[PDB]
Amino acid sequence: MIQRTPKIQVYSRHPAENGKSNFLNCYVSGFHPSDIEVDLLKNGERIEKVEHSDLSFSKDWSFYLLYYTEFTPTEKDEYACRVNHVTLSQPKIVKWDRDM
Amino acid sequence: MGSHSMRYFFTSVSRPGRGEPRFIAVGYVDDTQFVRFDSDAASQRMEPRAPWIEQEGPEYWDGETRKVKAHSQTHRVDLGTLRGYYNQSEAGSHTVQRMYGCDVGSDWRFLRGYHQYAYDGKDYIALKEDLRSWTAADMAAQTTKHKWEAAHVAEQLRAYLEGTCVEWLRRYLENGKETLQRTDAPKTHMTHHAVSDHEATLRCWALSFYPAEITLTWQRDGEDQTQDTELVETRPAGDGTFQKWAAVVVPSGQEQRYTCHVQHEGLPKPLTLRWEP
Amino acid sequence: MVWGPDPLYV
Repeated sequence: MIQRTPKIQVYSRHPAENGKSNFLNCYVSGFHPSDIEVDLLKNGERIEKVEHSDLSFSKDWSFYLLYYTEFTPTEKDEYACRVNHVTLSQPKIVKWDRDM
Repeated sequence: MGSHSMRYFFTSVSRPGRGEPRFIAVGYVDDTQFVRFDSDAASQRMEPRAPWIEQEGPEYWDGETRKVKAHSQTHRVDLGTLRGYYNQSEAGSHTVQRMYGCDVGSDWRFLRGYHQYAYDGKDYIALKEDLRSWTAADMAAQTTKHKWEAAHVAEQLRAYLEGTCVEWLRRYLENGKETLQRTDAPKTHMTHHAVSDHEATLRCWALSFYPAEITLTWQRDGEDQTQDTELVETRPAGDGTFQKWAAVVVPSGQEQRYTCHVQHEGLPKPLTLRWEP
Repeated sequence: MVWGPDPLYV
């Protein structure tokens, strides 16, 4: 059947301020089928304590999930989200930009 | 806050290599999740996800658990029946999705009901708006339609969608009033970003709003502009609120011509933002 | 509250 690749946004819950605690979010949506692997990364390394929302779906039947974790942004640390799905030949990495 | 809805979402995914399908159910009032069931969780119970539903007593949670387990077994049977209606291998994983619920108006009285079912991500069968008849997408679903007409399924759902669903939605709205009847208007601001000495991006941000429905539009000299614009999909903050932004590229020095317009249930009049800085 | 008692199969 139809395979639909995920859309991915990576963003913070609150306006990012260096040194102040916050939450990092990776929102994956628009995908089918539902099996997907999502990690959050700090300087390229997988973050361990990542939580995610319960699977739901949109009007077009495509799935969505929020992955998130506590984090403290800095001027030097780089954050990203890495997604794999049957529709991707290799994992996709989207970097966090604090202005997006 | 205005009209409201209650909706349940169910997903079952077969596991051909070993075991039973994975099954996940979630319930919402408006854009607030309030209950879950996950077949891979240890409790094997319907679980609360919002504070206002935790006060329901044990008869509630036992009933909900019983019913949602029965949904999971129906979907298991259906995965098997559908592999057969479609002549598919036993080797592949497939998906059933069901969503149903009700809307009420601002008067908290029944507005509309719905029940939709999908196989492998496409429409299979759905209840029509009159709640009396069905839309079947293909000849497998047409055989289901005839069976559900003989079994009077639509009569039974209609009684749930006009009756029970509305009644319990109203109970939830009352019990959850501190949050469910509160609208959180968007907290808005604009940023500016110089691309070159001659062009700049203006980004209009809407943060911390509820419900998720919102419209952001740019105007130049009072007329809507979609060229040289970009709008992200509305996204959850993770605290129950939502975020969105819209951007436009403008000739630097001309920022004052451009206005962001924000419409939301929580705003009695739409807001207009302008880069006056 | 979810629909009950038991949704009919397809």
